[PDB]
Amino acid sequence: AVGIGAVFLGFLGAAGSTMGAASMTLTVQARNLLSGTVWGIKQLQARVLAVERYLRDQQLLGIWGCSGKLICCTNVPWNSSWSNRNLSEIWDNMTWLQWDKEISNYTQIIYGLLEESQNQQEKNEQDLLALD
Amino acid sequence: AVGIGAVFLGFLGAAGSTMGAASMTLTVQARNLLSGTVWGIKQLQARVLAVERYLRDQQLLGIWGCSGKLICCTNVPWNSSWSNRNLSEIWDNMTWLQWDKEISNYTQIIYGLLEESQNQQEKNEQDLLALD
Amino acid sequence: AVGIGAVFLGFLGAAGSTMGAASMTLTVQARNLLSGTVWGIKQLQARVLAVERYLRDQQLLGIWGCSGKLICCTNVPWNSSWSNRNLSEIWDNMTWLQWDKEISNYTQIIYGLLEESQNQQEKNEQDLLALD
Amino acid sequence: ENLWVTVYYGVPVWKEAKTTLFCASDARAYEKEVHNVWATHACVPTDPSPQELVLGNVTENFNMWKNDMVDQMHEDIISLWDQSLKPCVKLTPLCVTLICSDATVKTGTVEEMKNCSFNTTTEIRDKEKKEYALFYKPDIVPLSETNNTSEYRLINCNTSACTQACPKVTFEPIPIHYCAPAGYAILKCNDETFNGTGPCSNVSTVQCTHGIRPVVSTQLLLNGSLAEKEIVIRSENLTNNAKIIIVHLHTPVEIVCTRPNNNTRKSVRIGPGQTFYATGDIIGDIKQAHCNISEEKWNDTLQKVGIELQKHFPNKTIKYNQSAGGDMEITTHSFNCGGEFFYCNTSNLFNGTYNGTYISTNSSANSTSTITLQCRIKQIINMWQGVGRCMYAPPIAGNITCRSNITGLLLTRDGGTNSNETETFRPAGGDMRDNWRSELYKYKVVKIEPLGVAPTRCKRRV
Amino acid sequence: INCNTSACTQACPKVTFEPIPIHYCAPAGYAILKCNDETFNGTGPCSNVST
Amino acid sequence: ATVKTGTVEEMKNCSFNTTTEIRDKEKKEYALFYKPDIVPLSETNNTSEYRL
Ligand SMILES: *[C@@H]1O[C@H](CO)[C@@H](O[C@@H]2O[C@H](CO)[C@@H](O[C@@H]3O[C@H](CO[C@H]4O[C@H](CO)[C@@H](O)[C@H](O)[C@@H]4O)[C@@H](O)[C@H](O[C@H]4O[C@H](CO)[C@@H](O)[C@H](O)[C@@H]4O[C@H]4O[C@H](CO)[C@@H](O)[C@H](O)[C@@H]4O)[C@@H]3O)[C@H](O)[C@H]2NC(C)=O)[C@H](O)[C@H]1NC(C)=O
Ligand SMILES: *[C@@H]1O[C@H](CO)[C@@H](O[C@@H]2O[C@H](CO)[C@@H](O[C@@H]3O[C@H](CO)[C@@H](O)[C@H](O)[C@@H]3O)[C@H](O)[C@H]2NC(C)=O)[C@H](O)[C@H]1NC(C)=O
Ligand SMILES: *[C@@H]1O[C@H](CO)[C@@H](O[C@@H]2O[C@H](CO)[C@@H](O[C@@H]3O[C@H](CO)[C@@H](O)[C@H](O)[C@@H]3O)[C@H](O)[C@H]2NC(C)=O)[C@H](O)[C@H]1NC(C)=O
Ligand SMILES: *[C@@H]1O[C@H](CO)[C@@H](O[C@@H]2O[C@H](CO)[C@@H](O[C@@H]3O[C@H](CO)[C@@H](O)[C@H](O)[C@@H]3O)[C@H](O)[C@H]2NC(C)=O)[C@H](O)[C@H]1NC(C)=O
Ligand SMILES: *[C@@H]1O[C@H](CO)[C@@H](O[C@@H]2O[C@H](CO)[C@@H](O[C@@H]3O[C@H](CO)[C@@H](O)[C@H](O)[C@@H]3O)[C@H](O)[C@H]2NC(C)=O)[C@H](O)[C@H]1NC(C)=O
Ligand SMILES: *[C@@H]1O[C@H](CO)[C@@H](O)[C@H](O)[C@H]1NC(C)=O
Ligand SMILES: *[C@@H]1O[C@H](CO)[C@@H](O)[C@H](O)[C@H]1NC(C)=O
Ligand SMILES: *[C@@H]1O[C@H](CO)[C@@H](O)[C@H](O)[C@H]1NC(C)=O
Ligand SMILES: *[C@@H]1O[C@H](CO)[C@@H](O)[C@H](O)[C@H]1NC(C)=O
Ligand SMILES: *[C@@H]1O[C@H](CO)[C@@H](O)[C@H](O)[C@H]1NC(C)=O
Ligand SMILES: *[C@@H]1O[C@H](CO)[C@@H](O)[C@H](O)[C@H]1NC(C)=O
Ligand SMILES: *[C@@H]1O[C@H](CO)[C@@H](O)[C@H](O)[C@H]1NC(C)=O
Ligand SMILES: *[C@@H]1O[C@H](CO)[C@@H](O)[C@H](O)[C@H]1NC(C)=O
Ligand SMILES: *[C@@H]1O[C@H](CO)[C@@H](O)[C@H](O)[C@H]1NC(C)=O
Ligand SMILES: *[C@@H]1O[C@H](CO)[C@@H](O)[C@H](O)[C@H]1NC(C)=O
Ligand SMILES: *[C@H]1O[C@H](CO)[C@@H](O)[C@H](O)[C@H]1NC(C)=O
Repeated sequence: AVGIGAVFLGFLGAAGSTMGAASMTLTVQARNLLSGTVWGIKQLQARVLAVERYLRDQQLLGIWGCSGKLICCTNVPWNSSWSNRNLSEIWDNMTWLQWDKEISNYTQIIYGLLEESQNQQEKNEQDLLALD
Repeated sequence: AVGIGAVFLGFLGAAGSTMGAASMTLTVQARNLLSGTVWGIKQLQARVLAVERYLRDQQLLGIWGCSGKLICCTNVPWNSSWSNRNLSEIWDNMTWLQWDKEISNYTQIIYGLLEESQNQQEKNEQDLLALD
Repeated sequence: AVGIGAVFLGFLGAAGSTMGAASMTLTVQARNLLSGTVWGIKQLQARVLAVERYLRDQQLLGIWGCSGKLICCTNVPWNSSWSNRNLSEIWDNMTWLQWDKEISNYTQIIYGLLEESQNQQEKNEQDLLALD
Repeated sequence: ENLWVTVYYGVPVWKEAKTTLFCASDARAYEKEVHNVWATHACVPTDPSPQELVLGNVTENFNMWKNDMVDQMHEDIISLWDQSLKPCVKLTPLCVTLICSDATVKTGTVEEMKNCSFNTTTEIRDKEKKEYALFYKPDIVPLSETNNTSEYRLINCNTSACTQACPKVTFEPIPIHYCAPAGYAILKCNDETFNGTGPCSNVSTVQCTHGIRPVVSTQLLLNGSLAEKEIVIRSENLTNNAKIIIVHLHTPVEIVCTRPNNNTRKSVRIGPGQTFYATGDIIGDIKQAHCNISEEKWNDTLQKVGIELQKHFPNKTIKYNQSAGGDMEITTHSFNCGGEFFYCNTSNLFNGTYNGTYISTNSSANSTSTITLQCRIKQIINMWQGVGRCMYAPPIAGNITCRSNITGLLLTRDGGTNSNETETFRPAGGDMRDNWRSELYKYKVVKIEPLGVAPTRCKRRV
Repeated sequence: INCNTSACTQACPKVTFEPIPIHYCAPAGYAILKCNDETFNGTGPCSNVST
Repeated sequence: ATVKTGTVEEMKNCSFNTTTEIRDKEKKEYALFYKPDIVPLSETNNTSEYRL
């Protein structure tokens, strides 16, 4: 109404549209997070920090795989302690805002698991490249 | 004479060599675009801006696919309104400088189309990953 | 003891563990190299330079392929002038620190070769895409 | 069996760095009043832990006298110091004809308190008031071209204009745990014996250096670290008479300094805004300013140093002379205890010289015998020889007492062709670089260089 | 009046002092939210909240 | 100067009182200056008084 421009050029528009909505749109959000006497420092710091954050996130995506697709399967199963909801509930009723209030726990557990599944994959690939 | 160093470490050397020439060389050009009291601000701003431009371009390449190859097919057909020349004319006689004077129209049309073909691909991939 | 955190959040911990050790760990090292009146300039310069170095390295990795895996085969054979050691000697006894003292010669030879094998690959891919 | 090349991103290797470090201030000196604390306001507080590494088999070459980091330290201190004093107390109005007279005279320690009357500009520029300030010795200079008259001038009037101090600012050493920028790391030697240079064996990593408190001092270095196992005698070249020997002692020695006379304080408004501070009158009796040092421990130290020193100068007696002579800034020990500036006469501290047997003989006693040095205080100083940054100290009221655990030593060497049975050492100092070099030496700064190459034989299908 | 205080200035005679609205903008990575709600006591759960 | 040749006339000997290292003390000193920087004092009448 609105549309993608307002939703993601602008921000968070889909926050209320439930997370299944996101599957068709989480693109633009990323590109618009990388935009661009003493005030020169204030401005340079702001610019630099935005860049640093951006790049740090890219580094994590790289490490875990896959990663250029923005949506990746990392071949790590869910721990049952995190499976208290149905997928339909998660995707059709819940928002990212909402999910993120509870799934906020065990963040580093996931990151650890993602990093490690990739490390194992890479070794397996090198062994196959060596055999092949 | 010249060679790649002068052409692309330096810039635009192939501009007069017609675009088919580019197929063997558009590499170095990219890497040399990422190089590095009050003058400290002038210099920091220059450095920061170069970085921001670089990264913003990388973000677009990412979004459209493919994208790490620098030359990618995006599986979008040409609109006939843009097909007033033969491929041989485009690749052997025209320069990038020259092409860019006319093909400059409809820039965002292309970008829109590229973004969308990728979005569709990604959904199709997730559906196949889900089936598989 | 130590572990990955001290070794690679901190730096160079594996330097003494011989290069075969590296095959399981060279991940974290990369992410922690991208961290973040007049002193404002000193700090901004430091931040900016760290970013520039990081990105320049990423650009080279991109150009040579493969490149998102951090460990890549580039399909370039070794020149016999560089084959004065066995692989077992290189991987099990030598360190990266040590290897790097001697293999330091011919750095650009390798880079040239890597860039070119990728350039040829890309042409071959385009010809196949054209045929296909 | 053909070998194929692979690239390894993120390999653990390095090269010598040429970059800068930063605060890393201690995050404890921070409170609302931090804006009134020198070299803390400007800094960022941090609280990082020590690193576990231990790089195992790895060894590395260190060189204390080549570590450029010390210059960074010097340059910043000069510039931080200078910047912190800009928005205040210009004393140019003071350089007027000054009139003064003797205390009582009598005891030399009382004579010095010259009552100094002068005319100063009032809040109204047209109105002038006659006021007096107590001043002593060197800042008060007989007026040029007078003839033993009551007319005097301020010392800096023939130089450049000076400042006093922003009265609100605290000058107390705060350790800065200097940290590396991303892409860099710091290495340190955990080795004893280390001559200041060479192939350290077990070499720890460092994220941030252990903080070091900057100190302005000469000769004896106070509020510093101790050798872990034994006295370390270190020099760029022991056979070069032009070099200064740096000594890290194993055990501490205690120094107690003080200024006994109760001193009152007054202030004078000069024109608008800015007030000037000066001594009203020393309000008590006038007694000497001194530093108590136990004799026992000092005579134990000189021989222990002599024993270690003897290793490089064998079959010779070690003798300790006084300074070569010069201005107090050259020959005396300097302290900033309490914020006041003391210059203390070293003799007879280093008066002795024990036979090259250095026998560690002493005995139990109920003796509390001490060696006492006497001190001369100043009001105007050239901070770090910064004549162009010259400043007047604010006066401080009441009596100053001051500890602590010392010391690092700065020594030089003498003796001609007419001895060579003994060698003579003297007090030395004046270069701020050595004061920090003394502790900075533990660390080396390196850059991490990711992305290396190795054969593997494995190949990519494509 | 100021002679017993600190020295004062007048004004650079050329400078205009007139309020100009500043439409403050967010840095990249940030966004600003606003309440379009009436009743709002100065705190609390605003309903329709514009970006 | 001497006057005479126009190229010599211009070298005006210019005496003045300047603040000494002591602000209270004043010294009478002269500096050689020529032509334009030395301006007849405003409101004087062809006198020896000048301004910068
Ligand atoms: C830095 O280092 C210096 C030393 O290099 C040190 O200086 C010494 O300070 C101490 C501080 O206590 C001084 O101690 C005083 O010394 C006097 C002198 O007496 C000596 O000589 C007489 C004869 O001339 C002998 O009889 C006597 O035994 C000593 O050898 C003492 O008299 C002082 O003790 C008495 O006086 C105190 C009050 O002043 C009383 O509280 C105390 O009870 C003692 O009373 C005695 O005398 C009284 C006289 O009225 C009498 O009524 C009492 O009944 C009793 O008999 C005290 O020991 C020492 O002399 C200083 N030495 C010198 C030469 O300077 C600095 O203090 C040190 N600075 C620091 C600490 O930083
Ligand atoms: C330094 O010199 C100054 C004088 O330039 C001394 O101040 C003067 O001290 C004398 C004696 O205390 C004062 O005389 C007294 O004046 C009061 C009234 O003010 C009168 O009631 C007493 O009977 C006596 O005449 C004199 O006024 C005072 N001058 C001032 C106010 O500047 C100062 O004490 C000397 N300081 C030292 C430590 O030597
Ligand atoms: C060397 O180290 C010793 C030991 O830390 C230092 O002694 C300390 O000196 C400071 C002076 O700033 C003392 O602070 C002072 O406290 C008094 C109240 O007693 C206050 O009135 C002062 O304005 C100031 O805050 C500090 O207490 C004291 N510490 C101890 C335990 O004695 C010494 O200053 C350091 N430097 C030198 C030159 O020795
Ligand atoms: C360095 O230390 C030596 C040894 O302590 C000093 O030499 C000695 O100094 C003392 C104190 O002056 C002398 O004692 C005095 O002698 C005079 C003259 O006979 C006498 O009148 C006094 O009552 C007192 O007894 C001592 O004789 C003298 N010589 C020795 C070998 O002890 C030397 O002065 C010190 N030098 C410095 C730099 O202070
Ligand atoms: C500019 O005017 C000044 C005076 O305001 C000239 O300086 C003066 O020059 C005369 C003649 O050289 C000096 O007279 C001499 O004084 C010395 C002792 O100083 C005496 O021994 C000689 O017998 C003679 O009387 C006069 O003192 C001196 N005044 C000063 C020192 O300022 C200056 O020469 C003139 N400059 C030019 C280039 O016209
Ligand atoms: C709010 O949720 C309801 C029920 O899921 C949905 O029909 C409605 O479109 C949502 N509104 C927005 C714009 O998020
Ligand atoms: C200019 O164009 C002509 C004809 O295509 C070509 O032969 C010539 O090499 C070109 N010169 C350069 C250096 O671009
Ligand atoms: C040092 O090398 C030896 C022999 O390869 C090895 O056993 C030891 O673990 C290494 N130590 C470290 C921590 O690098
Ligand atoms: C101060 O002013 C008084 C009165 O005007 C005068 O008598 C005295 O000499 C002046 N003192 C100085 C040193 O200017
Ligand atoms: C100021 O006077 C003192 C005493 O004569 C002298 O030593 C010093 O060099 C003088 N300074 C200058 C620059 O005139
Ligand atoms: C270096 O050697 C000393 C020997 O006492 C040992 O205590 C220390 O742990 C080693 N390295 C470190 C981490 O300090
Ligand atoms: C010890 O110090 C000397 C200079 O005093 C230096 O030349 C030497 O290399 C250092 N290391 C050794 C081997 O003692
Ligand atoms: C120090 O050396 C001088 C000669 O330069 C000598 O006269 C003096 O006695 C010596 N002082 C001592 C013995 O410490
Ligand atoms: C230092 O003390 C000695 C011994 O009293 C004396 O001879 C010398 O002149 C003094 N030097 C100073 C700095 O006054
Ligand atoms: C200046 O004088 C006025 C009038 O007495 C007084 O109220 C004010 O506090 C004075 N200011 C100072 C700082 O002396
Ligand atoms: C201590 O050593 C000095 C030489 O530095 C000597 O003159 C003195 O006699 C010695 N005293 C002791 C405690 O043996």
